Amino acid sequence: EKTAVVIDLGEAFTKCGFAGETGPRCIIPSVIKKAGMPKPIKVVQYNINTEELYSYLKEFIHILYFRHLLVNPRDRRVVVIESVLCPSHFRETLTRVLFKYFEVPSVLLAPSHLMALLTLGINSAMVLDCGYRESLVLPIYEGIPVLNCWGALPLGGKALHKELETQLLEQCTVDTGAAKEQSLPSVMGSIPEGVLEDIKVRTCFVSDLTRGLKIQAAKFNIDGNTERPSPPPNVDYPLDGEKILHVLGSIRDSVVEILFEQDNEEKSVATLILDSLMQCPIDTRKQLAENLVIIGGTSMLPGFLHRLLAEIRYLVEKPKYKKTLGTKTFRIHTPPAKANCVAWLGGAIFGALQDILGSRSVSKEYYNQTGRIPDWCSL
Amino acid sequence: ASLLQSERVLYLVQGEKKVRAPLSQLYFCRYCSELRSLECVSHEVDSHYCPSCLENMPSAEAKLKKNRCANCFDCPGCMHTLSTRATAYYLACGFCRWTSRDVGMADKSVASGGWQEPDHPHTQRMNKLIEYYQQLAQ
Amino acid sequence: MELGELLYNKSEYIETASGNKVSRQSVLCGSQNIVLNGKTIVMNDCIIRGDLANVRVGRHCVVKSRSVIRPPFKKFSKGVAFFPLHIGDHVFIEEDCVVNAAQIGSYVHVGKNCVIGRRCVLKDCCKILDNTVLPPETVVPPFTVFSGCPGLFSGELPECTQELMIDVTKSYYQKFLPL
Amino acid sequence: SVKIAPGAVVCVESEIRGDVTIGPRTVIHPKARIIAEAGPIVIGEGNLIEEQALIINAHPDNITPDAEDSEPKPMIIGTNNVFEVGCYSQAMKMGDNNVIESKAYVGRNVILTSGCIIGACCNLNTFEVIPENTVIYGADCLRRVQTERPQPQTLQLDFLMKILPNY
Ligand SMILES: Nc1ncnc2c1ncn2[C@@H]1O[C@H](COP(=O)(O)OP(=O)(O)O)[C@@H](O)[C@H]1O
Ligand SMILES: [Zn+2]
Ligand SMILES: [Zn+2]
Repeated sequence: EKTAVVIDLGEAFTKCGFAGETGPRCIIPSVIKKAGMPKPIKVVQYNINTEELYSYLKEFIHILYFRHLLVNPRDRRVVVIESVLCPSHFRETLTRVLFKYFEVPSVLLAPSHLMALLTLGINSAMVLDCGYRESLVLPIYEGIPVLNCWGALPLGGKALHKELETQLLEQCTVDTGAAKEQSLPSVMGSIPEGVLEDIKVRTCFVSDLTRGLKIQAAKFNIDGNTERPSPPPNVDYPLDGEKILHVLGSIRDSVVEILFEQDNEEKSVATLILDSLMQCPIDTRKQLAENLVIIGGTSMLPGFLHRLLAEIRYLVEKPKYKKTLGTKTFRIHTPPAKANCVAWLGGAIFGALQDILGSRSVSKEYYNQTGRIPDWCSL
Repeated sequence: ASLLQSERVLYLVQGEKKVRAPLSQLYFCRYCSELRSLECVSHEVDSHYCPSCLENMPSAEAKLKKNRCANCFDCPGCMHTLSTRATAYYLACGFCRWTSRDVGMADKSVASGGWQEPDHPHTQRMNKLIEYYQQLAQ
Repeated sequence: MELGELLYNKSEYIETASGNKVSRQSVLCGSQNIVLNGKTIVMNDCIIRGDLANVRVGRHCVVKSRSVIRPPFKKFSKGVAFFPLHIGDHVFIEEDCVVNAAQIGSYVHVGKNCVIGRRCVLKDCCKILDNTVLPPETVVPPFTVFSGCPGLFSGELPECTQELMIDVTKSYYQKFLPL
Repeated sequence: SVKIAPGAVVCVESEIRGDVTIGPRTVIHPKARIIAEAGPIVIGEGNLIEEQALIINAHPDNITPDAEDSEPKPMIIGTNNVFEVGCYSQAMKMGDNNVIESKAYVGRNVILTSGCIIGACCNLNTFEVIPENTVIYGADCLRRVQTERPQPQTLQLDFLMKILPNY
C-alpha cells in the first residue's frame, strides 16, 4: 500500500499533503486563475449549477495533485476532510470529480470535528471550528458526533472581513501621492479581499474582556461622555504601491468585537459553546466542559483563546447558564499542530491506519455500481 | 502561440465532454481516429526536477525529502531561488535584499552540507499517537 | 491577429547583408565582438553593446525597437569581467525589453518591457510574459512561463513550441519587407 | 558650459546638454541622457551611469510656477552610485552609496541615503526621504525592508578603466 493523500477544501484556504506527517505539505488560497478573469474565481461556491462547480473542482484538484503534490491520482487513496452539514450537491460533486475524472481508488468523507479530536488523543471533547464562512461547534463524546446538539453562527473570517471594510470606509485616511497628504476619504469604492485579510492578520488583535466590555458600551454611547479606553497607535498600510492607508487605532480592537458582541439575541462565538453544552445529555456535561478544542484560522488571531475562555466564564455567571453550567471547570486543549492545521493532522493520523481506511472508505467499484455516497441524511 | 493569437480559432473534441480548444493545445490519438484535449486525456507522473539546479531526482528519494532539493533554497520574504555568497557562507536574494544573517542563522564552514531546517516540535508526540491508533485499528 | 502574421513595411535605411537586416537608427557600439551568423532582425533604437562581449545570435533572431542586450559582469574574486552571452536559435526579444542575461536558450519568446536580471540563464522553449522582472542569477526550465515582479513559475506552455515558434520568427522575417 | 575632469572616463559618444559639472572618477556609458535645464548636474566621484538614464534638472518644465525667486535647484549626486538600465532620475539632493535598479522611475523630490536600493520596474513619484540603509522591491507594492549593511560597488567601476579604451 501507498501513503494516502489528505485534502481539506475550504472557502479561504485548502490544506494538502500525505498521511503520517507532522503537518500539511502545501496550504494555499482556494482559487484558480482562469484566462480572461482579472480576479481568480473561488473553487468552493455553494448554490450554483453542478457543471460550473465540476469544472472549477476539476481545475483545482489538478493543481493540488501535480504543482503542489507530485504523485499519480489513480495509484493511492484519498482522505477528504469536510465539515459536518457541508451542502449535499457540493460533497456529491467533489466525490464525482475524484471517482470519474481522476479515477481515485477510494475517498473517505471524514467530519473535521471528529478528526480534530484524534490529534489530542482524548476520546471525548467539545470542538469549536471558527472558519471563514460560519463558526460551527459540535460535541464529540467517545467517537460519536452528537448532531442533536449542533450550533453555528456567521461570525467567522467573511463576517470579520466585511466588518473591517465598513469601518475603514467610515474613517478613511489614505495618502495617494497626488496632494493627498491631507486625509482623503473613499478614493477607491471597494477594497480587495486580499488586502483586508492582510490588514486583519498584521494590524488587528483581540482585546481583553475588561477592555472589550468598555469598547462595546463606548461605541454604543449609552448615556455616557467619552467612556472608551486609550487605543493603540495608528498603523500606516501601503495600498497598490503609492497609496498609503492610515489605519485608526480604534478600528484594530473594535473590528473583532462583532464576534463577542451580544447584540440582544445573546448569540456570540463565546455563547455558542454554552448554548450547545446546555442542550447536551446530563451525563456528558462535565466531561465535554473539561475537554474544549478550538480549531480554525479565525481563532489564530492574537489573544482570541484568552478572550473566549474569559467571555465563557463571564457568560456562565449570567442567570440563563447559571443554573445548569454554574459550577463547571472549563479547560482548553493545546493541539500539537497550529490552530489552522488541526483538522488536516487528524486525517493524516487516520490515513496512516491503512487497515481501517480501506474498510470505512467508499471504493470506486461501489460508486460506479450504486452512484450513492453515504451521508448522515436517510438512505 | 501567444504573439499570434492561437486563442481565437478552436477545434472541437468528440466523446462525453465537448470542449473548444486551440489546435496548439490539443493532441491527436493515432491508436483510434479522434483528436482529444488536455482536459479529456488522463495525466501521469514521470520525473521530478529542481527549477534552479536542474537535477533529475528519482520518485523514492522525493518521498523521503518531501518533494524538495537539498542544495537549492527559496527566500521566504519574496518567492525567488536564493544564492550562496561568501565573505564562511551566507544565503541572500537578488530581488529583495533579505539575508540569512537578518533572521540570525549562523554562517557554515562547508557550502551546502552545513545548512538544515530545524526538526518539527510535535514530531515525537506524533509517532506515539500513530502507534496507539495502529494497535487500536489492528 | 487570428494566427496570421501582419505586414510591417521597413524604410530604405537598414544594413541588409548575407540575410542579416540591422536598422541604421539602432546603435550597436562594439561591432567587432558582436556576431550575427544567421538571418537576424534588429529593430530601430535597440542596443547591443560590446563591453567585453561575444553576443552570438540565432538563425532567425528578432529584437523589437527600444530594446537592449548587454552582457553581465561576473563578481569573481580572481578577476571581475563581463561574461559573454549567447542568444540561441529562433529567439524573439519583444519591444522596449531589457536583457542583462548570460546564455539565453533557443526557441524563446521574451515579452515586452520585461527586465531580465544579471547572470540569468534561460533554457530552450520558454516564454517570459510582458511587464515581468526576472531577478539576478535565476533559471527558467523548458515549457514554462515566468511572470510577476518576483518573477516565478506561473504555469506551462503548449507542448508544440519547438515546431510552432519556427513558423512565427520565419513568417515575421518573410512578412517584414521594404516599402 | 562643460567642466570635464581628468580620471573620469566619460564617453564622448554619450549625449550631454546644459551647464554640466562632471565628477573626478565618473564613468558614463553610451546613450546616457544627462540635461542641465535650470541648474547644473553636480556629479560625485564613482557615480557611473549605464544605458538609458534620464537625468534632467527641468523643475521649470515639470511645474513652471514662476516662484522661489531664482530657484536654481542644483542636482547634487553622491559617490559610488550605480545608475542601472532605463532608470529615470530627478533628485535635487542624492546621497552616497545607493544603487537604483533597472527601469526604476525615481520621484521629482526623493532624497536617497546610504545602502538604499529602488526596486527593478518600480515607480515612485511621491516625495518622501528614504530611511538609512533600506531597500524597496516590487512595482505592485513597495514592501520596504531595512538592509543589515550598506553594499559597495568599487571593483566594477575600477575595471571599466580597462574596457572603455578603443570603444
Ligand atoms: N495564521 C493565521 N493567522 C491569522 N488569521 C488566519 C491565519 N490563517 C488563517 N486566518 C484567517 O482565518 C481564516 C481561516 O479559514 P480556514 O479555516 O482556513 O477556512 P475554512 O473554514 O473554509 O476551512 C482565513 O480566512 C483567514 O482570514
Ligand atoms: Zn535545486
Ligand atoms: Zn526574497
